[PDB]
Amino acid sequence: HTLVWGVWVNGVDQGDGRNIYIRSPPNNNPVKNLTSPDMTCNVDNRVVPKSVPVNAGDTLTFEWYHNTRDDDIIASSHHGPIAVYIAPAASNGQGNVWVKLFEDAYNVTNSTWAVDRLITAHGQHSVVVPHVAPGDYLFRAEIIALHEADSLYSQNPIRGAQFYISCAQITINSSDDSTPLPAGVPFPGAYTDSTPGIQFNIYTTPATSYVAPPPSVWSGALGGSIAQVGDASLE
Ligand SMILES: *[C@@H]1O[C@H](CO)[C@@H](O)[C@H](O)[C@H]1NC(C)=O
Ligand SMILES: [Cu+2]
Repeated sequence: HTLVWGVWVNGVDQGDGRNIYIRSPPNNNPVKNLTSPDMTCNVDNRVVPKSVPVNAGDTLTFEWYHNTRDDDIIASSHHGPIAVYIAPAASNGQGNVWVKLFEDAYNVTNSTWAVDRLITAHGQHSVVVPHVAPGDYLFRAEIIALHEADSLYSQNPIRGAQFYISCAQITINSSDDSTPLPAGVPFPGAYTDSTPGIQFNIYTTPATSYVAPPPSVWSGALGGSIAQVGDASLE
């Protein structure tokens, strides 16, 4: 159970984004049905009034929370990976449009899942904005919680992988378009019952065997991190 509060651009808080530049759902419940249109941008996908301006090369930070800003972020049990995708905003998320910018599943050194590190980061994880064409984009941040993923939702709807999905409206102003955006994958559609990483037993299988769901990260992606960039208690 987790939601996005807002974003930071180069370490500067853009302010409460809920239903303003985040297409916020009503609550922090997971999406579980892989074929549902809710997989795109969660249960209340509509255009909201603002878009955050950024330039290529900026650091765009998502900030998640559980019930209130800068709380426990998400239950420790919800181990799983984090990914960020981008699509042109005009698609409204439909079609083969989502390109993956970031993936973090299990870091073998630190012996932590992406979610565990997100808690330590006070809910913050970032991507560097890529050199795509100026215009309006959706950034889709996705957490997969695996603690009931030994079952498939389609077989047993009280269990299954849990998807926490948030779409932010981002306007890219200045970019040299050195890496124009390719075609991507559809949501719903990219993940099926047989996709690696959707069904997994975290209690018996060692995390070093986990493979996160495709697609792989685009070669035009400029990186990112799970790491606190600003202190919500101050700004
Ligand atoms: C999943 O969503 C699809 C598409 O809306 C729907 O047809 C199907 O009934 C849902 N599955 C379950 C198990 O509720
Ligand atoms: Cu939860």
